[PDB]
Amino acid sequence: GRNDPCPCGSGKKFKK
Amino acid sequence: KMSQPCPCGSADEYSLCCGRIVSGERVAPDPSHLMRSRYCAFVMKDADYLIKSWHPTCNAAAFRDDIIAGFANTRWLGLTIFEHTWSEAENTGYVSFIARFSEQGKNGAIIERSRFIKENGQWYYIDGTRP
Repeated sequence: GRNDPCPCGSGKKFKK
Repeated sequence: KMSQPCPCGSADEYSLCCGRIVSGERVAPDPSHLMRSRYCAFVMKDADYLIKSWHPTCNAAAFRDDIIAGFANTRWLGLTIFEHTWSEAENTGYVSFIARFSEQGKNGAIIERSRFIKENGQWYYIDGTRP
């Protein structure tokens, strides 16, 4: 969920 | 130096991006443009545009004051669209986005897929779903 590629483009997690 | 890049993140000048739409000079060609334009209005606290861009059945004028009140509680920090779909046959469109912000000094992010409907050549915001 959260750890799937964050569509923000950060490449890992929405948390990160 | 004296550039005024659009708050939507288009790398274009506001006057030539979401600004001409919020001005009334240009009709939004698609749901994405409308979403972007509404984000700019939130950032620039227009409200009158936000009401004009809201689907007529929602009676936005009625909650103008709440829109204003919302302006004071949040600081917008960015918009990122990751999905867009629309069709003339459906007069319906969708825009999926992440909108980052700050509230009471605490940062946060909205992730939503908003729906837009077309009436008489114009797109209007109506609803949303967390994808």
